[PDB]
Amino acid sequence: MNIFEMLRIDEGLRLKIYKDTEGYYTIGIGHLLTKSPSLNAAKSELDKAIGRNTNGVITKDEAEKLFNQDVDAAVRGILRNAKLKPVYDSLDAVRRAAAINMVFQMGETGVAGFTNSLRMLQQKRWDEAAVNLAKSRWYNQTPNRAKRVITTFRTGTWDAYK
Ligand SMILES: [Cl-]
Ligand SMILES: [Cl-]
Ligand SMILES: [Kr]
Ligand SMILES: [Kr]
Repeated sequence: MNIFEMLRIDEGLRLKIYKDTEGYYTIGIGHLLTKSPSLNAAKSELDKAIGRNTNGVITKDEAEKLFNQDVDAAVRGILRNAKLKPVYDSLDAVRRAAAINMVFQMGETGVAGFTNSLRMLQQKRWDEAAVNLAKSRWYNQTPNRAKRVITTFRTGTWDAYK
């Protein structure tokens, strides 16, 4: 397993615009198009992202390309965030994948707000962090996914994903 497979499991793959868990226009492997309620808006951003007139539909290859860019950007965002970087650099490879997952889902900003959880992770107090991480909107809104990522920081293995 790795970050790509992990996220492909959590996000799914849809080739037509769809609404995510928050009701936002998305396509592909969890590629958020816009927070606006306008479908036209969404179509416009899609076309812009892909470079053609898509008419709200994309190919598998195009979804994968957006996915690669999105992972890449998620990593670079962590490395660029003064609050995130130190934590991320202190983690083992498995746990780093979990941190990327969170960033991809809620943004760097969003993650950067888990102050207490971050320090616990940095200190390697796994169970404690796991408990603190679940005390969140994130966890109450998408509990199964949250549980998978949480177990991953807890154990440092991919068990949640097998
Ligand atoms: Cl884009
Ligand atoms: Cl979920
Ligand atoms: Kr992180
Ligand atoms: Kr976190």
